[PDB]
Amino acid sequence: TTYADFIASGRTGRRNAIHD
Amino acid sequence: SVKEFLAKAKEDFLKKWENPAQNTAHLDQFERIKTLGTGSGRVMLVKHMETGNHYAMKILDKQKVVKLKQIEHTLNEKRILQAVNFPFLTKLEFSFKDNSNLYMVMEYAPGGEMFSHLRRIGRFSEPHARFYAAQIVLTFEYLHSLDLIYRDLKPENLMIDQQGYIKVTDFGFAKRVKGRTWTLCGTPEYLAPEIILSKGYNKAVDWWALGVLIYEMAAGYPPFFADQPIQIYEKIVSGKVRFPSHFSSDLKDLLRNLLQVDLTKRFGNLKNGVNDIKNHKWFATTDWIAIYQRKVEAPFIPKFKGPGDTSNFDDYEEEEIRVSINEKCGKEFSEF
Ligand SMILES: Cc1n[nH]cc1-c1ccc(CCN)cc1
Repeated sequence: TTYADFIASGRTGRRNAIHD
Repeated sequence: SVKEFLAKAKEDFLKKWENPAQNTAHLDQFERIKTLGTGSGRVMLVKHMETGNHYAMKILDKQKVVKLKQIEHTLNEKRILQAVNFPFLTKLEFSFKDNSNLYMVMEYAPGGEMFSHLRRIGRFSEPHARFYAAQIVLTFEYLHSLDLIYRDLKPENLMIDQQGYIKVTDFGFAKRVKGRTWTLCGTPEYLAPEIILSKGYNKAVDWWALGVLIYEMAAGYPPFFADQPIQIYEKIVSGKVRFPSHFSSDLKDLLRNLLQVDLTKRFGNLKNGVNDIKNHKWFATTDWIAIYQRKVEAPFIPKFKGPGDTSNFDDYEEEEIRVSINEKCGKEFSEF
């Protein structure tokens, strides 16, 4: 499932901002 | 009228914008309690000894700011936050600086980040999500009326207060701009297609970010995710989004319009502006003045303990607040 794929991903924690 | 409210709000804002408050406190007036968040700067729970009030204090290392090329953005953040006043914004109570650091003291929200509660519960009900979304709609209406673009919407930047209403925090990318801007900034999952494709862009990127947020709140995961940002950018620019089977027809339609790659068709960025969002069927039950007044029952209210209780926040390593004997970067932050 999409949920399962999410929870197994490396992006379930707090997401840092980006910038140049 | 909203017109009437916003016109006075702007008058109030403009005076503070043109004459910013400066040097309204000192570090030694606060007891440091706990670090509520850290990256790049950090935020601590503190207690103002003279009142006994609890606040959240953002601490930025001036040298680190210079290295990240964030001098102007930091100056934006403080100047804007000292000037604004809205129920769903974290209010700047004091600011100051010493030899090493910049300091911004804001109202403390003991309910924690929405991120925490969202990840734990999994997903929010459409009514729960609608409650939060409405406050974001009103906050953006206010911000945009003052020519302010926000550029940092995510659950990590939305605090829950003791009444279960939200506060939008982290103004590090906020900027007063009429017309278009170009800075590559934000969070991968929340970046509008314009930004990824190095186009000039406008406040439409905030309405797109609302689309990502509502989707994530209601689904429990973002509409575009992968292990690496590059992969996430490919999906955002693709022009395709899939909704869970449990999403209502009205929600799907709202999101298709908010998550529109076509700027001429993107809700919030059309001739009628924010009323296209406000008058959508998904917000049909929303009493917008009642949201603003906070008369509506919160669908979730954080567990009350002591006034400086931090159990709705995660634990971070506690590092010193070091103050050099030599002044750093004085010229760069003179107006702070
Ligand atoms: C400004 C504020 N008031 N109450 C809590 C805060 C806060 C905590 C943590 C963070 C870091 C992540 N956004 C910001 C603000």
